[PDB]
Amino acid sequence: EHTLKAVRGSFIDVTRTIDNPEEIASALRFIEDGLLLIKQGKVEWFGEWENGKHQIPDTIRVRDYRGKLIVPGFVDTHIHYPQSEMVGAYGEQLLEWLNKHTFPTERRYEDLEYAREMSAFFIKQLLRNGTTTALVFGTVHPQSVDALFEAASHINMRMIAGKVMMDRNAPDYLLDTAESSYHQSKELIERWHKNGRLLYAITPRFAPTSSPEQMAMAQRLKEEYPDTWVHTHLCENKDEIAWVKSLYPDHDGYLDVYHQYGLTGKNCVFAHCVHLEEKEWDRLSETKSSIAFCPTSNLYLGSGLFNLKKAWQKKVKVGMGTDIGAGTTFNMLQTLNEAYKVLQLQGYRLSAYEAFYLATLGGAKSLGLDDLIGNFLPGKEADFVVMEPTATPLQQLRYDNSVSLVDKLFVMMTLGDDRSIYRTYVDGRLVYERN
Amino acid sequence: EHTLKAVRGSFIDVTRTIDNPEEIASALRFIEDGLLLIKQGKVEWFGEWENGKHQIPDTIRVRDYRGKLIVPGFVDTHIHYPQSEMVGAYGEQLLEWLNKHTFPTERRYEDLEYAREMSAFFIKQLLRNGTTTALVFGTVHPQSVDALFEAASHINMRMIAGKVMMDRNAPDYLLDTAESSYHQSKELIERWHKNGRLLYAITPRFAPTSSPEQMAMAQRLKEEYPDTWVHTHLCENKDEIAWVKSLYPDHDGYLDVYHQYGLTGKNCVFAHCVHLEEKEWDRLSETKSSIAFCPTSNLYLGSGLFNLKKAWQKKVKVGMGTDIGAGTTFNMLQTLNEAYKVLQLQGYRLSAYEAFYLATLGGAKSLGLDDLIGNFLPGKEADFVVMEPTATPLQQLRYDNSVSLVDKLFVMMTLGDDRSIYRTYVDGRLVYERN
Ligand SMILES: [Zn+2]
Ligand SMILES: [Zn+2]
Repeated sequence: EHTLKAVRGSFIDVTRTIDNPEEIASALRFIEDGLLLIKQGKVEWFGEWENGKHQIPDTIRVRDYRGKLIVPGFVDTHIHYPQSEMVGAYGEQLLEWLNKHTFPTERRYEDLEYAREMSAFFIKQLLRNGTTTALVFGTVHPQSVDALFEAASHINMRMIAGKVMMDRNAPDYLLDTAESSYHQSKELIERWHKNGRLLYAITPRFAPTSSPEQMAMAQRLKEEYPDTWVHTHLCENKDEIAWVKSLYPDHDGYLDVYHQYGLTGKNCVFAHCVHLEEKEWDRLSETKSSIAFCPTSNLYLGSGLFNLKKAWQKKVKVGMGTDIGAGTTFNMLQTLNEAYKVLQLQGYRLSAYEAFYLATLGGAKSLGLDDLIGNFLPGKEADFVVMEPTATPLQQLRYDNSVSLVDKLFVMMTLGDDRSIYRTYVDGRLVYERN
Repeated sequence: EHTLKAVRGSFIDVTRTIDNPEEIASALRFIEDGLLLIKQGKVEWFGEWENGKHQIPDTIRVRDYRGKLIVPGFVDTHIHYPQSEMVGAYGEQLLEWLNKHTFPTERRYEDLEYAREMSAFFIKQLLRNGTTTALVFGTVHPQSVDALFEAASHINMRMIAGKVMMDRNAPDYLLDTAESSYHQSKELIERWHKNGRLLYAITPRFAPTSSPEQMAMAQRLKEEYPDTWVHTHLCENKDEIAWVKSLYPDHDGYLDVYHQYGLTGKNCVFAHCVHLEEKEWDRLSETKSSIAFCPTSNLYLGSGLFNLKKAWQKKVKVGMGTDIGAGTTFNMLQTLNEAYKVLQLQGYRLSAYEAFYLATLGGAKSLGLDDLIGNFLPGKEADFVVMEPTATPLQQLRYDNSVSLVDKLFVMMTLGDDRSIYRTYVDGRLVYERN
C-alpha cells in the first residue's frame, strides 16, 4: 500500500511498441547494473542503480539478483486450460485430433473437484515457466472457468479467460445451447470481468461447433459488453476451412463468418491463421484484429507454417501462444525456438530482438495490455521473471562464451526451458521460486 | 573368476532388426518386473524377475530401479566433438555458418589442455543424456582426437571417431595436406582402431573441403583398413550440392564423388541426406550405406526435411544424429521430438515404436554394431540407461493419463530431457548418476 520494494540486477525490456522489426533495436533497453523500485504492485522507478539507489531508505534490503537476467513476464496469447494432461500419439490432424483427444480430455473438467485441482496446477505451470499473463481457453462448463479465475485471483494475476461456446458437432457431454451459453457467459462476465486484474473473453471454440443462434449470442454478448475480449480459432487446417465453407456457404470465407457476426475488431484474437487469403489478411488489418501465432502445435499437427513476414507487411498485431494441449510445452523460450525453426523453413530470419519483443511487449500489444504490462516503464504492473542463463551445463558453456546481447538472447532462446526460470514475481510479489 | 551384477526394474527393448517400421511392434519386448544379470561387461541373463532371481548370488545386492524404465543405451550417429560451445547468430545457413562459427570454434582445439578439458565435458554430456555409443566427428588436429579417445577409453566406451580430413576451401589454421592427412589418420587407426571397444572412422568433412588427392588418400585408407568406418556429410544444403557440382564436374552428382573413391558400402555413414536424387537413393541402397538423420540442425539451418519414408521404401539404413554444434541438444529424446515434427510436416507419422527403434537397435544397425549393442539379448554389451519417465510434474501427469505403452513412449519423447536420465551404465559399469 505504501511500502517500497527494491530489486537490483541486469534487466532487458523494450521501451515502446513498434511497427516493423527493424525498429526493435532502437527500442530495446539493456541495463547491466539496473534497479527496479516497486510500490503497490506497480513499477515506481526503473533505471540505472547509480541514478536511483539514493531513493532506497536505509531500512530496506534490496533483492539482489545480480548475475541473473530480469525480463518482463512472458505473455501467452493462446493456451487451453483444460488440456495440460493431453497426449496425442497417433499423429492425427486437427479434426480427428479434436474428436479423439481434445474432447475426451476436456470432459474430465466437468468435475469441479478436478477443475479445482487442475486450475492450481495450471497456474503453477505458467509461473514455473515465467508466463505472467495469458489469454486462456476455458471449458464449456462455467464452474470450471470459475475455478480457473479463483486460482488466478489468489495471486492477483492478470489473465484473460472465458467460457467456451459450442452447441453443435461435438459429443453431448461437451455441448451447451445458444441460450445457456449466453446466460452462463453473462454470469461469468458480471462475476469476473474487471475483477481485480482479471478479464473476460467471449470464447466460441470455432465456427464449426457453434450454430448460427450461438454465433448471434456471441455477437449479442459483444454488443452488451463492448470492453470484453473475443477469442477464437481461425484457419488452422485446410480441412477445417473446407468444413466451415460447407457449414456457412453464404459467407465470404472463414473469417467472414466472424466478421458478419461482429466478432472482429480491437481485442479480438484469432489463433493460428495459417491459411489466409488476401481477403482475410486485409480484413484482420483494417479491423485491427490480433493473431495468436502458435508454432509448436502447428508443427505437431502438421497444420502448416504461419507467415510472420506477411503479418508484418500487413501491419497485423501478432502474439505468441503455446496452444498447450496440442503444443507440448508451457515455456515461452521454447515456443520462440520453434517459431525460429518455422520461420527458417520459410526463409524468414527471426532476430533475437524480434523474438524477445514478441514474447513480451509485442504479445501484450496484441492483447491490448501494452499500457499495463510488457516492460519496466513507471506505472506498469510489476510482473517479471528472474532468469538464470547458466542453469544447465551446455547453456552455461554457451552463455560463458556470449559477450553481446544478441548472443545472450539467442542462447536463452535456443537452450532455455523451465530450469532457466529462477523466480517469478506477479503484482510485485514473489509467487514462484525454482529452489 | 569373475562376478555378477543384478539390476531389477521395468525394461523395454527391440529383440531383432526389421526392414519395415510396421514390424517393430512384433519385435518390441516390454518386461514390467524384470531382471538383468551382468558379467564381464555383457548381458549374462535377461528376463522375468521370478524366472531368474535364483541365479543371484548371496554375495551381491540387486540394484533396485523399480518405478523407472530401463532401455538400451542411445546411439548417436552424427555429432561433432569440438563444437559444444558454438554460439551462432540468427538466421544464417550452412556454408556461412561453417565459415563464421564452425571453423573459428574448431580452431580453439589446437591447444591440448583445452582439448582435454572439452573431451571430458563432451563425454559427460553424452553420459548424462543416455548416449552410450556415438559416431563422432573429431578435429583436423590428431592431438584432439587423441584426447577424445583417451576420455572414451577411460570408461571403456564404445565410440567411433576419427580425424577430420580437409585440405582446401577453409582457413589455413584448419587445413591439412593429402599426405599429412593420410599419415595422421593411419597413426590414429594404428593407435585406436579396435583398442578396447573404440573404433575409427575415416572422416573427410565433405567433398568441397577435400582435394582429389585427399579423396584418393581416404580411398587408400579404406582399402588398407576395410573394417574401419567411413563418415562424412552428404547433400545437406542445395548450395552445398551446387558447390560440389562445381568442384567435381566429371562426377554424376554428390554421392557419386564418394562412390567413385570407394567410400560407399557397409559402415559408411552419410550425414543429413536432405536433397537426394533418386539415383542417389538407389546407390545408397545397393551399396548398403547408412544415413544419419539430424532433424534439429536441419531445421535451425533451413536445410529441409529428410524423407524417412523414401528411406524405408528404398531399404536404406537410417540412424539419428544430433549434429551437436549446429544442433542445440545432446539429448536423443529431444532429437526424436524434432524428427517427429519434421515428419509431421512431410505427412509421415513417426510411431513411438519407430522412434524408440531408431534411437537404439536401429541406430546400432546403421552403424553396423547391432550384433554388439542395442537390446538386452544374452551376449550383448551391457550399455543401458535407467530413465525416469515421471521426472517432472507435467511428465508425471501425462504419463499417468496414458494407457498404452506407445502413449508412454510418446510422453517420454515429447517431454523428456536430461532430467529423464537417472542412471547410465557403460560396459556393465555405472558411469553416471543424476545429482
Ligand atoms: Zn487452441
Ligand atoms: Zn555435422
